[PDB]
Amino acid sequence: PGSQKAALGYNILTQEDAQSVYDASYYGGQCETVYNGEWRELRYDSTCE
Amino acid sequence: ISTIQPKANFDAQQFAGTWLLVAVGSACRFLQEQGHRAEATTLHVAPQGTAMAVSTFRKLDGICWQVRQLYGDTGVLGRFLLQARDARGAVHVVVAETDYQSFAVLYLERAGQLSVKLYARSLPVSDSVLSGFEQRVQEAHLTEDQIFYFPKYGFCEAADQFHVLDEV
Repeated sequence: PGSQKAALGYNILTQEDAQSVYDASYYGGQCETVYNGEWRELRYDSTCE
Repeated sequence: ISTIQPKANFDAQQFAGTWLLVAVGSACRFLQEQGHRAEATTLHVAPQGTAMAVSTFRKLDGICWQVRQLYGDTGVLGRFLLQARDARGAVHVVVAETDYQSFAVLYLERAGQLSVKLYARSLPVSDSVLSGFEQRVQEAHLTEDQIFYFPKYGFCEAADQFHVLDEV
């Protein structure tokens, strides 16, 4: 999530993002994965405790 | 599996207020697996129309936590649903039995996975009530080996602003 902004072009004259330069979604058939260190989200299960 | 009969003419306003969890009967693994640190829990309960708000309070590693949930009514008195908030699936609820000032036995079930929980207004529970709970368990086809108790002490109230799950 939020990888798409790194794909965008940049206008130094305005400090604004342009259209996409990089493909944000092409994987080249690789399944290469990044560990999200903040994955821990609390849940509760009232059917248990 | 069936929706058993609730408390006759369930009075949400009388059932309102503070309940302490005492014991749980369930086939749920995580009461028997890792059955240690069955940390004490309590509810604040309020009517919100026919639905009810509930604040479960708990400790977690000594950090006090509050989970707020709406028990949506089924359109039927004493019968409620909890929403599939995290795709957990909805949980059916029945106020099977209560003395509003003393004790409650609540039925909860999801996907045929069934639990019954005994709450009290009080540290003690009448052994006749506890015995009734045992038979409730047997009638639910649960074993005595699936009954688990919670400690007498260490209930928490008023979890911090940062320790409220607020699932709703």
